[PDB]
Amino acid sequence: NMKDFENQITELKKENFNLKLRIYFLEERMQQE
Amino acid sequence: MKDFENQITELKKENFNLKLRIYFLEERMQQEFH
Amino acid sequence: MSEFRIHHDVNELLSLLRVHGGDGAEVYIDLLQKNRTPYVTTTVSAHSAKVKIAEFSRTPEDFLKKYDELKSKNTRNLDPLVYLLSKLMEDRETLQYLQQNAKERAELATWQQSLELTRKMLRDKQSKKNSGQRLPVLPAWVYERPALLGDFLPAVPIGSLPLASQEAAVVEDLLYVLVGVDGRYISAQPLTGRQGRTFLVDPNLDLSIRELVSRILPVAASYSTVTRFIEEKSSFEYGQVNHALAAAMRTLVKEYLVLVTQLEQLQRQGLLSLQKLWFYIQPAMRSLDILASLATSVDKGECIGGATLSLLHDRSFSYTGDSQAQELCLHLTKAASTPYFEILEKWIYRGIIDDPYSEFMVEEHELRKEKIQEDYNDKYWDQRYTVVQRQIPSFLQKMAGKVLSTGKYLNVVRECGHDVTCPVAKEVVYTLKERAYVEQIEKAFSYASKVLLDFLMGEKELLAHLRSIKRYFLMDQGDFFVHFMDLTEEELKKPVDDITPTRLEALLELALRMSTANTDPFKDDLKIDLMPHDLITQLLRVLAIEPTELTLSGLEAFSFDYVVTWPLSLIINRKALTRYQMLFRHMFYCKHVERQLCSVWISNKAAKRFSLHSAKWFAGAFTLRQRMLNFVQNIQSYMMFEVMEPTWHVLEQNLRSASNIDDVLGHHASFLDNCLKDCMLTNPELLRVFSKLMSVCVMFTNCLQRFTQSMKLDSPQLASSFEATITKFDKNFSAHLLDLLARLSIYSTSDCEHGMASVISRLDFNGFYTERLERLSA
Amino acid sequence: VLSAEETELFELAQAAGGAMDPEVFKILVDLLKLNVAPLAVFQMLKSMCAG
Amino acid sequence: HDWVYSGVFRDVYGEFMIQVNHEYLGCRDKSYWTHGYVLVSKEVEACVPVFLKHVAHDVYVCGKTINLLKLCCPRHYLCCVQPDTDETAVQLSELLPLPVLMKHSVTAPLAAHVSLVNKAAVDYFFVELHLGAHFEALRHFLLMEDGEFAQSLSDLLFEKLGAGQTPGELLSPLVLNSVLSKALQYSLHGDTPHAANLSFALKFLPEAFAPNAPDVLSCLELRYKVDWPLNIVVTEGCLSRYSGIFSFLLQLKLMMWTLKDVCFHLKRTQFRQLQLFKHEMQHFVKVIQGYIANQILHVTWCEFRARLASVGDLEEIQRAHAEYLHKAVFRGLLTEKAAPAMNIIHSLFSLVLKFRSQLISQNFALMQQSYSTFKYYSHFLFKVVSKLV
Repeated sequence: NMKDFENQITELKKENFNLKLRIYFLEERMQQE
Repeated sequence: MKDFENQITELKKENFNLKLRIYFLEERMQQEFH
Repeated sequence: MSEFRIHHDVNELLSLLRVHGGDGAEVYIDLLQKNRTPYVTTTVSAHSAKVKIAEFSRTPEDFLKKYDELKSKNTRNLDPLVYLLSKLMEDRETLQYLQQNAKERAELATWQQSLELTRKMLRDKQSKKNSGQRLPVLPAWVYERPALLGDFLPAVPIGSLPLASQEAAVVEDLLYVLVGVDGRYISAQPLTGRQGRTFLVDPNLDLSIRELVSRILPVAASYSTVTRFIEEKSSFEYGQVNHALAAAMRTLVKEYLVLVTQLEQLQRQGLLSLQKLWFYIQPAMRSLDILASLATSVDKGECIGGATLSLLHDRSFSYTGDSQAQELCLHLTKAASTPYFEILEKWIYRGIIDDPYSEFMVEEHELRKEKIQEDYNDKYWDQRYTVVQRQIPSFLQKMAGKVLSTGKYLNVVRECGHDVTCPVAKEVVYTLKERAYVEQIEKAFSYASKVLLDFLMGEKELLAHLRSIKRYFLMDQGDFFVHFMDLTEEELKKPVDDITPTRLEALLELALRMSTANTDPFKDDLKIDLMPHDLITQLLRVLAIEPTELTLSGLEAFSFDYVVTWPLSLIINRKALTRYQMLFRHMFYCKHVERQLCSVWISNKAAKRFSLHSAKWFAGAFTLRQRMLNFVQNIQSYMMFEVMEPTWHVLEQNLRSASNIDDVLGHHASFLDNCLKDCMLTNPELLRVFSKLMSVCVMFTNCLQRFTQSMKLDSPQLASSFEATITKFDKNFSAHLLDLLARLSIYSTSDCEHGMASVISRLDFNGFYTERLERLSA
Repeated sequence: VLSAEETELFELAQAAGGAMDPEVFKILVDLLKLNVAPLAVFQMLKSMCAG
Repeated sequence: HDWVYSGVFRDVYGEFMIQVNHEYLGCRDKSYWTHGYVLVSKEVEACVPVFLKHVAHDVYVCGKTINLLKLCCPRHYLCCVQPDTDETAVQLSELLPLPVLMKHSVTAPLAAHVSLVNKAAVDYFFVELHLGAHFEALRHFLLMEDGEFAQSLSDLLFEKLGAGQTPGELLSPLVLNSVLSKALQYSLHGDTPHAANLSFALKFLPEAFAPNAPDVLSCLELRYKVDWPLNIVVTEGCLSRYSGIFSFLLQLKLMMWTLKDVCFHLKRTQFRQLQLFKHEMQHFVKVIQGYIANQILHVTWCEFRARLASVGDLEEIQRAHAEYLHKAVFRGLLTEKAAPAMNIIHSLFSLVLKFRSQLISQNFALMQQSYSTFKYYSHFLFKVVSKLV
């Protein structure tokens, strides 16, 4: 149905954001070091 | 329903790109920190 | 690998296969995470998988031999990998995609010597892992004396001596060889590396006599291997539990030697033939063959530590077919794990794992609780108590997490001043079932983790710290916040270098002393903090994750700071600290904006005492100030009662439902995640819109203050015009508010999120802006 | 990229047949050691690569 | 003590009728009870001696049942050198033949142990696994056990979706979830966890909401939740029957709420006998629903599901549960050959919905036609029932 897809979108927004944030934190650590 | 499925696929692609960059950054960290 | 290692590896494999569509790289990541056996233990069709692999293997015999060598080396996930490989070779599309992608990526781009080397490597590993911990050094003469080796030493012309006399000479020879002394006719000779002593028999003997002698001799060669193996494995660097295994092997060798002495006495009595001797030896011969097989399985890859304990459990399971083998496996597992399992019980019961052999399941690494307090990562949580899934037994593999958790909990209680030693800890001995050891470890964890939680709550006063944080960072004590605002009104508003941080600290201290926050026992623990960047700029940068041109002021940088002391420093991190500091800075900015609006309206009251017909320009300014103040007050009330308050209530309730460190962390994280989700801290455009609205309000207040100052003396862009500039600032602030409302409505429509609907209702209570929002939606 | 164990896993896969790129082989080894089903890993990899 | 008295199906050494399944055992279903002890030896001859025939094929199926029961009970006595011419055992299996004494002592004890293992597994699954709690809460919410919820719906809640707010609006997630929570709260019977767990599933998205034919509101489908691995005996038939029962209840509730809205619109301020026609139409539906479960069938259905779990294998327990569910559905005469009866009922319900709209407005002709068609279709259905049973 659509409820599973809506929950997937809500989780996936945070999933893409978290992957990007982890990449950004790794980039900041790499630039510092 | 289908629009939400397409959004799930797009978010899967977004996580794919971000986490592939994350794996590349882990490779860079293994090359630099060690 | 990393915390996002699943997604990282999934996307790396998707790019390696050059397949970002189809199912998707995140689809593969989700397939792996959702469809995932908790461990590589499920059984597979060994014969069927071997045939399937052999259909496309470069050498099926090589595949089988690789599996055997991997078993010797204690390689993990080999049979499951074989099943997956057979399935993938059946999957020609997946195999073809992987092969083409790999092509594209490539185009783009003696026994004594071995024993000495093994002892040296074990010593090297023990030195690298011991941090200078000294280990016993045996006199090298023991390993350097081949005459001291216990294996088989590693004749009359048989055509001339009588068959009976030749048989008697060979019997003495075999008694010597099986007792470690090369016989006259048959002598077991040196083994090249890990092997048994090779028996070479005189070729002129009687056919059947020599055949039966060799048939008995299989046990002799196996025992020559076992004695050499026991001497080699007796090195201390191989492991203390390895030392226990070597001692058990030596005791078994001693029992076999007693049997061989009985055999020599019977040879003195003359009560056998070669075949009868082999028949009598058959039981001990089978035991020695099994022991040699087990020793090969262990030492071929040097299974030591919990890898050797998992091998022992697997051996007990493989010996379940033969009851004597299963019972001996359980008993010897108990005997061997007594050192290792006692260390594991010490690790789980006392929070300290001691193994100079480095055979402890729960490990410890250098960590700083002060760093845990100041940095987002928990150094004490991760490095100071690590979990190594290489010294965890197979019977303890599932409970490795719980055992290491009990050890870390005991260590945390010790850092909390409670000497960690589990009173329900049990001596751990490996048997066919570690289920009882699992239950004991669970009780030890429920003791140690409870002790750490109790120390953090009572001894460390985590609840008191939470109350102080609510009073300072969230401004739960309004008197202290008002006093700080009053004292730092002219100090924080000064620039970064124009506002003395010492003056800021003094004003905050005066606010705490002269406010109701002095009632808090930890009210003095709060201090003034300066952000490295603007709060809105930081919010935008964090959302966009993957100061000469921006005005800097002490009011912008003003915030609360808190220091964490272990084990509370091991609990409080800098990610939550950064979120709380951002919230505090935002709250201070909102309070300053509300105070400015109230001050603007108060000076706007001069028209009430003045003639009402000489305030035409100020009427619009006063109306705009009142409207902005009312909208800000309604928004602030709604936000305070719905966003931050739900986070605090969730924190309190879930920590009340938290029993362990993990439960408390989950409670606090749920509260923090609810706060972050409800605060709309993901849109830099929203942060910019809020900053624009606050700037419009500030410009209107500045214009009104300039007009009031000019009127009192008579008795930039905002100050240039009285009412036209006020109208433009009101229009800009209303546009920013409408954009924020539209973004909130979109979020409510997409994410069931009622916060935007509540905000719209709060701003459109009287319908002054309800119609405007509805019209702007279209 | 591929560590000693990851390269060993890739060499084992090639000995059983098939070329696993050092990144792909390391990822497959990680997925197997990630407490996951090797058959599920194969299914996900097929859905990604073949699709 | 390893594979019967330890009920294991982990055989890769070609010596059992049981082959361990990496997926059937984990996904405890009919697939679990089928191939958890996959046919490593499809004939259990290669699995054991001829003296184990009492539970040989039983052992082959028992490995699979143990895999199905693994997610709740995998380990138990149920689930996962010869001498000289010593005449004792020689005569024991010779004077009385080997299989004779073997079946007398071992295979008889083997059958007793297998029966005890099956009974213990069934009792563990049926005692407090919340699987039957799933069915109870489905009958409480998917079938509205509390009359307060239905009354509140037909009085105030059945306003928007009863006629259809919009194809997109009536399918709003947050509004629908709030409505479900409010319907559960209005009744102190829809508070069951599976009452709120009644979820949304669909086959066709909303398309139209014209209140002329009986299409008032039939989009939402109630789907309660059960425990795992209670789905070992899960076949598609029982779930499909439950979903169909929920859909039929939803359609009947839509008709009743249309009638209630008609009455409310009439009372808010050429229409005679409308209430009489509504009662005449509703009498047979109420009779059928009571026959399905009112006070006696309300316990008979429970007793049938009380015997739903009495098998030594998950497939047979599934068959018993599905038979009880099918008998409950057949109580309402839900035969698939009754598609023409469905068409006749659809015409009657379209007329009923149109008459409800007309009565809400202020039809008299619709009511008279409803009474006449009620009599005529009653005669036709009596003839059909006489011809069928």
